[PDB]
Amino acid sequence: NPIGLEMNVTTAVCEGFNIVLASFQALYLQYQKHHFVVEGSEFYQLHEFFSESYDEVQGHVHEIGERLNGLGGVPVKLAELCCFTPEPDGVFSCRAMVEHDLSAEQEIIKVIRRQAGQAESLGDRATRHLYEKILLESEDRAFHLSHFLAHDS
Amino acid sequence: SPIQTFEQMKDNPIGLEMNVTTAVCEGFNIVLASFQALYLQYQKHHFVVEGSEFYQLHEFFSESYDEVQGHVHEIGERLNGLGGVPVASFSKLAELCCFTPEPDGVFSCRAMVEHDLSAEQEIIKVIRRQAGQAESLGDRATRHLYEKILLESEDRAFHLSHFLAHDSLTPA
Amino acid sequence: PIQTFEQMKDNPIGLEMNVTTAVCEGFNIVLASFQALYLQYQKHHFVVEGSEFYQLHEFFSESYDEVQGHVHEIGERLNGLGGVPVASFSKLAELCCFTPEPDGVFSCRAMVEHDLSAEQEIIKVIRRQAGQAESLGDRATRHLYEKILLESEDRAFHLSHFLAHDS
Amino acid sequence: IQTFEQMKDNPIGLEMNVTTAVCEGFNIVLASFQALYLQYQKHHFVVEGSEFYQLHEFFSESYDEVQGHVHEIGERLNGLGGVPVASFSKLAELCCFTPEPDGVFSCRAMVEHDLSAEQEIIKVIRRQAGQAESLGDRATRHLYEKILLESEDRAFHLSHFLAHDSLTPA
Amino acid sequence: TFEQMKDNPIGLEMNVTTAVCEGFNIVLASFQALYLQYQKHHFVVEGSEFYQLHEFFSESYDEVQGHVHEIGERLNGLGGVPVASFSKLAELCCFTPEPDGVFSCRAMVEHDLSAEQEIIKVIRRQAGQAESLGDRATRHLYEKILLESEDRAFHLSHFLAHDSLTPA
Amino acid sequence: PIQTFEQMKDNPIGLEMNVTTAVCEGFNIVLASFQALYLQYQKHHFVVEGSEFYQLHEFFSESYDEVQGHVHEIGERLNGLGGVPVASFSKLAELCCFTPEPDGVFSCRAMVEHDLSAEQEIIKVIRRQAGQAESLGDRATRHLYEKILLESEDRAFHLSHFLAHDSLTPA
Amino acid sequence: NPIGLEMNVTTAVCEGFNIVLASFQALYLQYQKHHFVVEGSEFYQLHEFFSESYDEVQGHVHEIGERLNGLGGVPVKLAELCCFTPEPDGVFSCRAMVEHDLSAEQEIIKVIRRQAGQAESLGDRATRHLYEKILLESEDRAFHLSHFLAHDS
Amino acid sequence: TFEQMKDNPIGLEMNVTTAVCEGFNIVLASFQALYLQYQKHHFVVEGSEFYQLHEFFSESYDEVQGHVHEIGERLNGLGGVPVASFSKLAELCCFTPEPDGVFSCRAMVEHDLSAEQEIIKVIRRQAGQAESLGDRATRHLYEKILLESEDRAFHLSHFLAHDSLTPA
Amino acid sequence: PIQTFEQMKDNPIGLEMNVTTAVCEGFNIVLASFQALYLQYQKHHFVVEGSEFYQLHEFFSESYDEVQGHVHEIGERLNGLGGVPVASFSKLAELCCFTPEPDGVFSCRAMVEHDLSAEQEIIKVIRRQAGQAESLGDRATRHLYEKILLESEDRAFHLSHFLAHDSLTPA
Amino acid sequence: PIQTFEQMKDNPIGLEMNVTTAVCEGFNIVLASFQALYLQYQKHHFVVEGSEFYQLHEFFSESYDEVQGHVHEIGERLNGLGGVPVASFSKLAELCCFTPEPDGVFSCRAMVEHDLSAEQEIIKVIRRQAGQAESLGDRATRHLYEKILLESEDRAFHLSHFLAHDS
Amino acid sequence: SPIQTFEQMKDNPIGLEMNVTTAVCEGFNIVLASFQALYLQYQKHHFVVEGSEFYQLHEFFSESYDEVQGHVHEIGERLNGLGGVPVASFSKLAELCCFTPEPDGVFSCRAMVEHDLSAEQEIIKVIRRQAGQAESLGDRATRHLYEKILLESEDRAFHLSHFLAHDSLTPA
Amino acid sequence: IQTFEQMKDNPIGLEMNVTTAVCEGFNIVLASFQALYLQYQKHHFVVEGSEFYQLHEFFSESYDEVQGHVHEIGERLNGLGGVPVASFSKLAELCCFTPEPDGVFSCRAMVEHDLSAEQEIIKVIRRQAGQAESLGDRATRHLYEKILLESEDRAFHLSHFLAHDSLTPA
Ligand SMILES: [Fe+3]
Ligand SMILES: [Fe+3]
Ligand SMILES: [Fe+3]
Ligand SMILES: [Fe+3]
Ligand SMILES: [Fe+3]
Ligand SMILES: [Fe+3]
Ligand SMILES: [Fe+3]
Ligand SMILES: [Fe+3]
Ligand SMILES: [Fe+3]
Ligand SMILES: [Fe+3]
Ligand SMILES: [Fe+3]
Ligand SMILES: [Fe+3]
Ligand SMILES: [Fe+3]
Ligand SMILES: [Fe+3]
Ligand SMILES: [Fe+3]
Ligand SMILES: [Fe+3]
Ligand SMILES: [Fe+3]
Ligand SMILES: [Fe+3]
Ligand SMILES: [Fe+3]
Ligand SMILES: [Fe+3]
Ligand SMILES: [Fe+3]
Ligand SMILES: [Fe+3]
Ligand SMILES: [Fe+3]
Ligand SMILES: [Fe+3]
Ligand SMILES: [Zn+2]
Ligand SMILES: [Zn+2]
Ligand SMILES: [Zn+2]
Ligand SMILES: [Zn+2]
Ligand SMILES: [Zn+2]
Ligand SMILES: [Zn+2]
Ligand SMILES: [Zn+2]
Ligand SMILES: [Zn+2]
Ligand SMILES: [Zn+2]
Ligand SMILES: [Zn+2]
Ligand SMILES: [Zn+2]
Ligand SMILES: [Zn+2]
Ligand SMILES: [Zn+2]
Ligand SMILES: [Zn+2]
Ligand SMILES: [Zn+2]
Ligand SMILES: [Zn+2]
Ligand SMILES: [Zn+2]
Ligand SMILES: [Zn+2]
Ligand SMILES: [Zn+2]
Ligand SMILES: [Zn+2]
Ligand SMILES: [Zn+2]
Ligand SMILES: [Zn+2]
Repeated sequence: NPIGLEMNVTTAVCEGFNIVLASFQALYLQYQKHHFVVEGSEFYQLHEFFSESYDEVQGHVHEIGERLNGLGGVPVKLAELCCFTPEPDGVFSCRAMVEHDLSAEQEIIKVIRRQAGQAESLGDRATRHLYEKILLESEDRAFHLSHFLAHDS
Repeated sequence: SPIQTFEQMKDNPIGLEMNVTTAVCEGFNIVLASFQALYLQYQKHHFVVEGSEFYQLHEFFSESYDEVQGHVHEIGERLNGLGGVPVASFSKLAELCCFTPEPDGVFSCRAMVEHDLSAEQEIIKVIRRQAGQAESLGDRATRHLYEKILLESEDRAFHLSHFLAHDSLTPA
Repeated sequence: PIQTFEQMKDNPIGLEMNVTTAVCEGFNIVLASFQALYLQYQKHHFVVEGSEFYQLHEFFSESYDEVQGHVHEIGERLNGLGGVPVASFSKLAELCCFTPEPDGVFSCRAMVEHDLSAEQEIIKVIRRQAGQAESLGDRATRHLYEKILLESEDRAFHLSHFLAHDS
Repeated sequence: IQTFEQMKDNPIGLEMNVTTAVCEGFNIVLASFQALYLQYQKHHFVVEGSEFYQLHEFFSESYDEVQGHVHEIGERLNGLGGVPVASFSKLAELCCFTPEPDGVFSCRAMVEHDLSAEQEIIKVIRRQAGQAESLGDRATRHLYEKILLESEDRAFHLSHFLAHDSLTPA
Repeated sequence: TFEQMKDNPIGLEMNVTTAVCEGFNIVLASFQALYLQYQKHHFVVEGSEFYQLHEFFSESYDEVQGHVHEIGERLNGLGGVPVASFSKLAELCCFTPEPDGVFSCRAMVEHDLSAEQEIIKVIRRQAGQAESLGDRATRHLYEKILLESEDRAFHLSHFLAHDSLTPA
Repeated sequence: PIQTFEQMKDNPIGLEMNVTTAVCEGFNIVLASFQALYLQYQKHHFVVEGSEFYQLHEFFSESYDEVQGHVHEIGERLNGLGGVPVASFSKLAELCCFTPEPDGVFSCRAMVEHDLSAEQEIIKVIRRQAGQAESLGDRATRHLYEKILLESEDRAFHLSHFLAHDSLTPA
Repeated sequence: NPIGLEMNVTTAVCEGFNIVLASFQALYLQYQKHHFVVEGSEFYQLHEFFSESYDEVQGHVHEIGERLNGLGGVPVKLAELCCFTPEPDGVFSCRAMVEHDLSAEQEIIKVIRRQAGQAESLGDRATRHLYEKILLESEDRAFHLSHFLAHDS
Repeated sequence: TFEQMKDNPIGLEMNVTTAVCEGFNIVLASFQALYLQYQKHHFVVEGSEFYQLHEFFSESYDEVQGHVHEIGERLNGLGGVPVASFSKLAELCCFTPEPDGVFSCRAMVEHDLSAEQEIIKVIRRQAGQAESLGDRATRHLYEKILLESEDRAFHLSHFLAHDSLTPA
Repeated sequence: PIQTFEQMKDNPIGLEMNVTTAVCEGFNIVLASFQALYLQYQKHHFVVEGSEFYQLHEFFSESYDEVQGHVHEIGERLNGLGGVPVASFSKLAELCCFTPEPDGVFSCRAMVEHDLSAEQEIIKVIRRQAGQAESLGDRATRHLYEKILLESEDRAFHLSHFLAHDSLTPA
Repeated sequence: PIQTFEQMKDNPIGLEMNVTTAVCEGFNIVLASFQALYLQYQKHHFVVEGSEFYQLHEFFSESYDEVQGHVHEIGERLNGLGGVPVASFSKLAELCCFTPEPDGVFSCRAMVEHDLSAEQEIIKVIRRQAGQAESLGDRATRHLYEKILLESEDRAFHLSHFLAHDS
Repeated sequence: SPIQTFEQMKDNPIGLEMNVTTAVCEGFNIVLASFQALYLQYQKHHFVVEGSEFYQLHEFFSESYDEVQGHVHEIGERLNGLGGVPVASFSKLAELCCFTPEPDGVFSCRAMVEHDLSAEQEIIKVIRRQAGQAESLGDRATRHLYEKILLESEDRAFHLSHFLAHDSLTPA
Repeated sequence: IQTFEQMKDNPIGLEMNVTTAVCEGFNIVLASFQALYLQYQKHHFVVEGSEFYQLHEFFSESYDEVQGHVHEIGERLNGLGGVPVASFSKLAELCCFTPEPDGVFSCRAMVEHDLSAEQEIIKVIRRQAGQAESLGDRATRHLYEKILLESEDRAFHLSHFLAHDSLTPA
């Protein structure tokens, strides 16, 4: 390790980095599928939102991956280590599309929080910090999805 | 310690006289107050709208509060230029408001579109009367600025009325 | 009147006059169709309203800009080949591929369907004229036709999504 | 729903007494500007000769300017509650000037034709802007004066295109 | 309505969302007052150095509006309601806004500095609260706003320093 | 000279020379005033110094290019309306509405005051010419005149703001 | 189908669209992993190249996907329908990284060519055309990889 | 070396790569000659309409250089060697370049038009060849270059038309 | 006037007033010539018309803003070197190196030729002042003078190119 | 000399003078270190050559620009808190975290290793000063420290890849 | 039909005389020819380089052929301005070339870097002698343009020499 | 490999007779400009007062200008085959002027200090540019004249910053 962190903590943080990376990759490809297949009266809204969300989540991926390899691990079984349940096959309701996306982001929020706690416990600040950086934007995306799901028109 | 208290103006560096800069200045203050209230309302709507069309309303409300903030900015800069004092207190900003601001709380998307629409209309009438005043009194620049603010705020009210039409790709 | 809308003139790229005449009256057919579709999209941008009025406002406007691009392409290529593009209202109306929507405000539903029908009737002539231009050996024209066709098909796709029964 | 004769209410506080007049003036102006847009586009397409590049680019820039004019006037027109003209029947009926017949004409000829169209659209615009002022609608009078400014500029540039001067000696 | 909270899509309990959303509302109200004041100062500033203060006040009220918008979006997302009317924005504002009327540029800079200081205190404390209840993203947003607010205070103090090219 | 100065020719937009003569005379005098104002603002961008040297450096530059943009608008429209714009040194000298600053460097305050006075008398000339153009039915001239008026009134605002007896220093 | 193509050909082209989409997705994620994990003396070169290549290949993906859903199918088993062999786990030689990438792009080139032939046979031009559009750039990427693999310095 | 071919990373046989790479070399040589000529014309053009031809010649030689670079990169990728020296670039060029010296603008436009026409013929034919041997990407690149070359010829012919604002 | 024209003051870069006086005189005359050239190019952007109206429209505009950029460089450097730049109408009139075009619209060819002659005599003045600045050891003045020379020589090239007896028409 | 490099002055944000003094001499330590590292990266950009000389030319240059950003941040924050930043060569040299590379051209290998060692010695002080500033309640300073630290760690990562044994 | 044959000039619209514009013009033609050859060589190198560092050489060669093309452009525009005729034939472009162009074929990366380097050097000496000539004869602008072309081409040769140094992170 | 005394060969065709001299002049100029960059940066950091914003932004823009100067001169210096100065020992030894001592000084004082530094760096630049001309190296003489132009401009602007004039009356 080339930053002075003990092996102890680098393994433990790369562990969670691969969990969140697999989950974020699943989220990215599912948002991509949604961007592809949405139709209906509000489709355009969703058409853009999904495209703005996957372009967002992959960002997460890359820097996790870039810093994951940085700490001495190997970035990602993408099916094994993913924290949430991926979308089944076929095109669903647009409403269930955003419901699935909602819950996926919620569970990745949770594991990101736990990993930030672990990184803080053992004295590696930057990882905790970056987890917080992603956490704010993913919470924001959850806000916007639930706004999509509100019973109003 | 104030050097130019609210209801006390001075001179203007343009060559106008105070038979009409005073009139145009407190005609400006009304529109400034109501436009500030409308900007705050559009910002709250940007914040809290939800539902089927919520993305459309989100972005439209941000666009519109930026437009009205630009109106506020130029009205205030010109008002200070001609010798007036702009309103800033919540007290007077609530007093001089030409329309009734929306009460606090989340409304249905339709309800806030209606509130916004008639707020716009009631500011449009103030603006037209003040443009007529500025024309009668020989102040060209104020009437002309009023007229272009008028044009694009009428455009804003057009788009607002368009969101309220009873039509859609849905069966409703 | 130096040249009129039936006299065909030579081309500076080395094509024979038969393929010139054929490809160019096809050009003018689908250009008149594209201009009619452009103006339909434009006034639809003007008159659309309702719950989803922002989405369609944007979509209509982008569509009439892209069809304007198509029209400039076909017109420049058409004169370059030695023809003369259509511009009169009467001729334009006549050679339009589809029946334009009658003036007056229609429902947003009906407007979307009018646009999608106009685009499919234009896609028909584009496919056909592409087959033609390929048979006559006009490769650059065929290539142009293919581009215009693909993005017209994509517009048909986004119309198809606008009219789906969901939410 | 609404056809090209019946009018809808306006959400701005203007009376249909004024709306009807300003929107029919608007429709005349829109038909005129659409005819000029098509003419300038054809001119960009078919122009050729020694000064071909100048006229190519000038024709294209002015057709996009008049295009902008039609979007502006059309969106305002709909705002008042009227219905804009679109099909070729009523665009030919309601057009201010006589459009150029089909076929590629001389450089001189179609520059002059554009001057003709611009001049008489200017006539309509100015006097119906006076009308708009009389009706108490300031916003459309202002919009009219901006459009009149830009079209008078276009007429100036065409006017200079057809001046009797050149670097080619007399 | 006001004085009410709905649910949450990120998994925080209402014990934490109510408490942090009240502080968002307070900070948003004071930031809106500071935005209006910075705008008034950009309008009415004049004198020897008036262009400096012109540009600084404009920059500052746009930064403050950015803070306001981020806090408002996050506040509604957390299930609260942002304040918008003048009555509660005057009530809940942590500092006393400048009374109406034109003040001299120096007094304007002093008012802005002390307003920034009080809002900094409120921000620090609500950030501490947010940290104790386990809301880390709120905490992070508060700290970003706090850093840039502290720099705004730095620049105001620099404007207030007793030094010049003039022998004053 | 194929078209002599004071010889106005036909316009291609349908105005009559009774209005074009007057509005081109007005255009030429405000053009001369603005061409002198451009050079004075530019001279101030050159020679200004002092404790507030930076602010007025950039203010004078921005004002001189605003004034010279006014110049292009007025000149292009004027020649569009048959007339000929002023370009001769003596001509502008003649037709300057204000007195240009005498030569040499002055105190920055005196320079701001000179610029303000030049602005203000151009204000008066512009308003009188706008009234003229309105009465004679030339709407576009009056409209351009109006936004020239708006931005130059803003410039005069900023100048007098420079002139206020206030500062972070004692005064 | 909303463009006038018979069901006959739409099914047949969506078939190959999912093959090439799964292959391109595997290629994209593998180029991403390479962008993550490359080290050595020339790493920077590869560091950027991989990032410029995956951003490229995903482009392919999206428009395939956007037009796939367009023809009436459902876009993507990503492991099942992929035409080439994905990378095994761990960080390999940088040379074998680009060798694996080389062969992956070669085989997707081949199936793209066959799908273009099929689309041409049955009269749908735009698909054949788009396959050609992607084919040129993927051939170019193969050129650049083999250039990376040349025995010279 | 010249007159040699190596392997291929995209799976075409040398029966097709040799044959299409020879035509790439021919088209690249003629395009380099046309680029040099358009540049010389941009340099030496003068007269009544000289600014039009100035800008057109510059635009045209940059378009032709784009064609040259795309063909060269694809040619090396296919396993061939691009031509670069003056001897073989003068040999393999399909048209006769303009002799040295300044010509009148009209003769320059005529030379450029006929050069574009001959290169169009060569391009069409090598595109047909490429199609028959199953090289589709080469075919597509050739057709793009052909479309924009045909438009260059269109604009040259427009410059050569007998019409003007002058009564000439 | 706190600093009178023809009264040069101390420079903060270490030159002696023997060289600054001469180079500021030269700067002022080339500044006056370029300030007249800017106005003449601008007048040509205004009043030009004909069959080649478009080309010279944009050429005259680009040339006048190039010339006025020369003006800013020269003026800022001049006041940096103690002197004061010319701004008075009569002053520029005096110190114009060429004869400005008489008033009224001329044929476009005559206007191009007037601009070319103005350019050429500014060429001569610039070269003489560059030799002066070099002999007296002022390298930066001479260097700026040299690129002014380069771009104005390019402008003269383009003007004479306009003047060639050649076209797609018969001549 | 109004204020000198030991007199500390009040802060306008409401912090107590103890945390001011502590956080600000930490600021000056790591700012002097950052400036030394910046100049080392700059002359390495100057003097690097070899087979991979383009990669390193670019990397060195981007690194000395990013460290310049760090230095501006720390200096502005440091004066704002009430301290005075270091600028003299003697003081800068003394308070530099690491031993700067001695003048003269070194191998690209050795230069990369010198830079990576300087960055690790600076990361040490950044981590430590972040812990400090957090203990004293200076939250904005701690946040700044965290940003600077993370991207310094990323630079250490790209150095680590430059020195790997591959190809 | 040529109106100004290669070795036949005319007048220059600047006020120079033909004792030195002729000299500077065919001094310009040499550098134009060699710079055109170098641009073609750099383009071929952009095309055909491969190997360990091939990305670096790829982009560097494109950068450098753009730089030398800019040199060619300004030399040619100024040459036509002062009354000369620019070289364009392959015949004369090969004749007047100051250095020997690389023979056709793919070389090792090192070999083409060496060819490029010494081509640059041999053009640098031509450029310096021509700058001295232009200075002696009183043509300032040509010498100054020569000097800035000189500066950035010396920079190009610096970077070239840097690629050739016997150093690297590899054990070689 | 190469230390700060021995010189390497240049690939441009200049002789070490010239290279040694121009590179030691270069190193003097580089040390001077690095000292001025650090000074301008400190000035941007610690400036305050009534005109604080002016000097803030001016100091920062000029420190980036002198920064550009050091990149330019350093890359050319290495090009000749010399070795650039970097550590604080030789930057303090070889610097043209006396750097400002530590601590925040008056506005007047450090504007004047910057004027001092600029003036004497101008001295060095001009006479050693004359030297560069005598040696037959035209490119570095040209580069020197551009840097001299920009630094004389900076000296002008500082000079005007300290003029005895203000809108605050006397
Ligand atoms: Fe690693
Ligand atoms: Fe799992
Ligand atoms: Fe005021
Ligand atoms: Fe009220
Ligand atoms: Fe034709
Ligand atoms: Fe029909
Ligand atoms: Fe309507
Ligand atoms: Fe009619
Ligand atoms: Fe909510
Ligand atoms: Fe309160
Ligand atoms: Fe005229
Ligand atoms: Fe007078
Ligand atoms: Fe579908
Ligand atoms: Fe498989
Ligand atoms: Fe190869
Ligand atoms: Fe041949
Ligand atoms: Fe001075
Ligand atoms: Fe004279
Ligand atoms: Fe301080
Ligand atoms: Fe130390
Ligand atoms: Fe010539
Ligand atoms: Fe030779
Ligand atoms: Fe070296
Ligand atoms: Fe020393
Ligand atoms: Zn990366
Ligand atoms: Zn949002
Ligand atoms: Zn403002
Ligand atoms: Zn709209
Ligand atoms: Zn076109
Ligand atoms: Zn889409
Ligand atoms: Zn064209
Ligand atoms: Zn619109
Ligand atoms: Zn938002
Ligand atoms: Zn103009
Ligand atoms: Zn014009
Ligand atoms: Zn998409
Ligand atoms: Zn490449
Ligand atoms: Zn390339
Ligand atoms: Zn300046
Ligand atoms: Zn300046
Ligand atoms: Zn470099
Ligand atoms: Zn700063
Ligand atoms: Zn990286
Ligand atoms: Zn050129
Ligand atoms: Zn700052
Ligand atoms: Zn560099």
